[PDB]
Amino acid sequence: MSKKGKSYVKFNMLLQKYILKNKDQESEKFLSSVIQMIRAHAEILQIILQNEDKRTEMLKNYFDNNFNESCHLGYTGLFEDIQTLLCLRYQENIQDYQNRNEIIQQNTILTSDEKEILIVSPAMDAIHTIFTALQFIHFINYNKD
Amino acid sequence: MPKNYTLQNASNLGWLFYKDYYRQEPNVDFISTQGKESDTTADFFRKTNQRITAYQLNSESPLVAAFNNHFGTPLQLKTIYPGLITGSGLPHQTGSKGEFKLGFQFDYTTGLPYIPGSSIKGTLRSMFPFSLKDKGSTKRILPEYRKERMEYIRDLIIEVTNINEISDTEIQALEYAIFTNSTPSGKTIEFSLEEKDVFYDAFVADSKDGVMLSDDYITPHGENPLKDPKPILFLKIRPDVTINFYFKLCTTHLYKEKVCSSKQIEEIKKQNDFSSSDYKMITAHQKRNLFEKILLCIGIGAKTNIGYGQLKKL
Amino acid sequence: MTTRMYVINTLSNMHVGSGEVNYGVIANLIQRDSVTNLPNINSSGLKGAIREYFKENEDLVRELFGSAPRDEKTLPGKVRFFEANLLSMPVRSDKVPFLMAISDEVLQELITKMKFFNCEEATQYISHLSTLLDNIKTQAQGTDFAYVFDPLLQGAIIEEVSIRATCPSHIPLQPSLKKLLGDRLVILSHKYFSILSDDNHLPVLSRNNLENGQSANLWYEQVLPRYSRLYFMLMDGNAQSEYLKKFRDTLCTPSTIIQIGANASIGYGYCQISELSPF
Amino acid sequence: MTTRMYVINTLSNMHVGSGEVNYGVIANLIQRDSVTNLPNINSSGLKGAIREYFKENEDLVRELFGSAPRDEKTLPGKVRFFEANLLSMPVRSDKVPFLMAISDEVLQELITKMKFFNCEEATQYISHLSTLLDNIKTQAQGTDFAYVFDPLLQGAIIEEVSIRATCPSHIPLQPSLKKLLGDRLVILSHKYFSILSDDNHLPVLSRNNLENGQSANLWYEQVLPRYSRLYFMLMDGNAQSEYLKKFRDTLCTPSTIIQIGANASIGYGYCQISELSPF
Amino acid sequence: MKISKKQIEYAIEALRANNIITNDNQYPKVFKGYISSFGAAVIQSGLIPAIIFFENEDNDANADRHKIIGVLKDIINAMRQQYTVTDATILVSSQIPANYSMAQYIIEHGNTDQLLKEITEAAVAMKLALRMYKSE
Amino acid sequence: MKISKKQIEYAIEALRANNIITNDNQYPKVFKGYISSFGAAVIQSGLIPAIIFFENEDNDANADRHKIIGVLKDIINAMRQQYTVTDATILVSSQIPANYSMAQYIIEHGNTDQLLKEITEAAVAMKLALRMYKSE
Repeated sequence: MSKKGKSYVKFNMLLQKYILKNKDQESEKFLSSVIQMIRAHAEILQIILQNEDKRTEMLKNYFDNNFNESCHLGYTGLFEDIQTLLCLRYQENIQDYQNRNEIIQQNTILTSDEKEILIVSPAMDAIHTIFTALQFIHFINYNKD
Repeated sequence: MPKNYTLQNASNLGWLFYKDYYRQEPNVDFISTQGKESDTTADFFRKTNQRITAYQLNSESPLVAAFNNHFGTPLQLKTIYPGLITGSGLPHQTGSKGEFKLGFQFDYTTGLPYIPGSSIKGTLRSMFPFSLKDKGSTKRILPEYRKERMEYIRDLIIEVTNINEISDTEIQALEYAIFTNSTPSGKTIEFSLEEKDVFYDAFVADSKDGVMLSDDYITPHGENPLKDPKPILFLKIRPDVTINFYFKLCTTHLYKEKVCSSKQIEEIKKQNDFSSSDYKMITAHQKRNLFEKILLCIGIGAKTNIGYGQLKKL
Repeated sequence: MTTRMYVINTLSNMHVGSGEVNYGVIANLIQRDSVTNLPNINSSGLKGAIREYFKENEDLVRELFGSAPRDEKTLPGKVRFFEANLLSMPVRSDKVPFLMAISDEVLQELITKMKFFNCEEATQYISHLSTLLDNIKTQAQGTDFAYVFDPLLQGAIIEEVSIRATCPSHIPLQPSLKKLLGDRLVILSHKYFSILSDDNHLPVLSRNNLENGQSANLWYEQVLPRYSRLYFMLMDGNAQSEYLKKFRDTLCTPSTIIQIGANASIGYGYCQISELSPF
Repeated sequence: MTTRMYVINTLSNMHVGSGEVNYGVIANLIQRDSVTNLPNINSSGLKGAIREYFKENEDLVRELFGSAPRDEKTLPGKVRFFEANLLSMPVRSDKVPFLMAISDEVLQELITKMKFFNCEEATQYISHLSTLLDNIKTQAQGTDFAYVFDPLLQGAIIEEVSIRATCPSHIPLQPSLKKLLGDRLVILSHKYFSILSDDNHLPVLSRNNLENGQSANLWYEQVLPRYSRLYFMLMDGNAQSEYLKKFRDTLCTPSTIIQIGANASIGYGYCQISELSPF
Repeated sequence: MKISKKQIEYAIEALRANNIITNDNQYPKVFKGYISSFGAAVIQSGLIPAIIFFENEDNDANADRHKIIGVLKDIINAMRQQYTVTDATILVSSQIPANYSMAQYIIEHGNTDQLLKEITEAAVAMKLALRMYKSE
Repeated sequence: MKISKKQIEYAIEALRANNIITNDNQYPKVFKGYISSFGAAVIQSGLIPAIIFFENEDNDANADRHKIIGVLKDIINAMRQQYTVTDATILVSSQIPANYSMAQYIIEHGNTDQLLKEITEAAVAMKLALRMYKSE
């Protein structure tokens, strides 16, 4: 992650919000089903992120339409927070890496394998960052009773 | 055998009307045009109809007694004479002379004439303001429909129960609780097992002295009065026949224009800010009286506009 | 003790929808067995209906049926519910209003199920049902048959002019088998019973949707005829004794009526559940 | 006294979940074999179910199955379990309620597996199955076939694959093969059995979750038809003979019913384990 | 019951051959109700009554109802033309005569389940085939 | 299976092209039920009857149900465009004509195993792509 922008701040706030504190008055009820949804729907999320004009609306609609059950009314805050973090991370990633990717691909000396090692996809990198943050939250929160 | 239906000596009336009606007999022809208009075919169908219309039902019928045991105390109403028709749209027609052209609603197992619970539920709901679905085609008549039906429901509720004043939202909530068992919207109310309104099948209860099925004619005269008429023969439930309506109704609790569960209303009553003015209760007996008034008003079955299916109190 | 056989007696026209799309006359069909193609109840539907009946007793439901969906503590249910298979179906006749119809294959399936599951009172029932089936097979000698055990039901037309009832005087019907299967019992061949229970012969109810008294929709619904009998197996999975006793007492009480299937508001699937009486 | 073959006879519908995310109509797909794509049970689930049945006898489980997952000391399992491959499946018919369906490729696979593993009674079964397969291939002459062996089952139609069965008179089916493969057995071509056992023709059931009468969820489940026959191989290593005898007696006792797969509370996956009978 | 694509093909050629479908792939709008009512009549009253009712030519109906029975006969003939040798031993594979009355054919051949099943499948095929074209 | 991103892109383009989604990323509510019911209908009935039912115009429905068949045809055409043209391959890459109803194409282009697989995959892609938008 890049500590330059508000993505780092939102990441820290998400960790603070959805990580359980020790018994003492209530937390924000982290949901673990979103972890596997992001992994499974990663390519669809990439398609949504690549849509510049309707990115936020498409992300919100996708999360609402996938998590459309009665239980999910309590996880609207989590959905909104992860949507904001994903959008911020994608914007930072494109700003940092777009021209770098174009110039790396246009280079003729570098081999294809080294090109693919050097080239990073902004949308997929942001999705992986969200996935790793949620996995860390779940790892801290869960205990084998 | 010929009368007094019972369970030991009878022929399934639905079976006779639908499957055994058009049985192929020697010397009887109704495939050809000549056969369909012949007097032999007319005699065959006359004998079949006479077999159909020869059965009576006793008040102490084990079938009706079993129905009473299973579905509770019935609501007994008596048929008046235009007759009574159910299941008129069922296909029963070949083109022959002396045959029943319209369909009839028979129970498969017992064979008795009956009115399905769906028919009763729809007939009762049709007199409630929110029976019509808000759709593109119905939006023209939608305001007048609800406006007319809400007044009727209001007077009927004030008549049957002690509630002096009822609001439009209260009527909507009561209707959606009785028929949909939900809120006006899509929300579900946590109801107990007994807090459900069930509309069972109305059965013919007792034909005192006489058969329960008779034959009737509707003879349309076309748009040309110079052409011949068209005699249509159908089967009807005879007048002076007792119809047993079975319901499973509960008590509806309305607090601040919303439908509440029994335990919900108990908790509401226990609270300090309980306004008795905002609490309304319609019991199962009052619901039965409301349904009885609706049935005595409009009736049930087919061709209700031209009189068929009107009921009187037994 | 562990396994008991319960008989379902329906009091109205019962519809457990299969939910599949039919592009023929009947828009809504009923559930059928995956193997025998006979009408049945899925064990999930039976368990859901019985859990709905007992929902008030939270402790009993939690111990017997399990935890409610999306509860924080997911604990498995102890009692195991098996699917209900068609035992007897009423068939229209000319000598009586309806007859209780069962096929030889249904009897053989019941005998095999009792052998495999080892019901509480299964020994005498298996013995007598095997004797009855052997007598029926001896009398039939490979042909189609419709055997009644009442001499007054000779020559009865079982829903079809082809099917006529003959009374074999040699074959006895034990009173307990009559109680289990039903009064006015007719034993049909597999072909006859399959014809009488297929989609072209099962009862259909016509429904229409009216908007301001004008018909908007129209469809036909397949139903299982009233007074039909279905049997299902209940397995006692080490459940607590007192809750089990309450469950069987409430279930087998004559005043108890349970709704199974669709169209509850219009009085469709109301049934009485009975235990296998000792022979 | 090693690597004997056991046959699984299902008393109800079996669902052993594959755990793969299907985004189509059937969210819950059953477990299928890696190479032949036929429905199967992994040896992990088989071992888990048999351990769950025997969990009361702690010493027998410890000796034969291994050690508890949270035991301080670990003990390897001495008995080797193998995956249960499908042997016979029920298919709908008109003359009979159902037929037992097996393919020539299924028979070839069974013969090859028995030859490789050398089951306890393998020699006679291999010889007779090879004779039957050779006769079937001689009669078929490379064409699609559906062969029944009871002369009364000639012209029986498979409903899903609308093909009527023919009776090859000169091909004999031995009584031990009848006991193994099942009664009313039809042997089809590979394509017919593949079509019968595919996802579109296996029984799919619709289920929902209701919250106060209104549907909260809806999903489609596919199941293995009741009375399906599966076979697995059981190898005993350096296991004690007394515990092995207790295990084999309890497992093959007619009163023993094992639950394999999901949906135990709604009577799914209940089966009986039978040993390979001497020819 | 699953309707095969060959049955729908047979229905299309039978509806063209009698004259339900015009050369511009259109049909009178009342044949939809005709076929639906025939299916309902078969399921409710029985095979013979429905066949007799819709076979009648001296009707007061707007269009030619008997052409649906003709389409039925053509579809059944096409279905029987592809019956396999082992099917012909169990099922009747004889072709229905063109000028023969369908009701009297059924009566003379009984009321066997084969004829009723064929009629139901062909009626469903006719409905599906009409659903593919425009109602005038 | 696993979600195919290219098929999701094809589904997005076809939903936009067949006038399902308005200028704002919004669609009539009943199309969700249409897409969901299409796959179940295909499995429970035949592919041909389901395509006939959904392709049927002049029906009594809350919206234009044939638009989903149009979307399916567009997605199948895009898939066949992207198909690799190599020998010893099974897939036929010829596009479905725009003057052709899908029912007619499947009727005269049988052995439709490839068509069945393509239709199921396109239905799944349609279902997953419709979740990016909002229902009015």
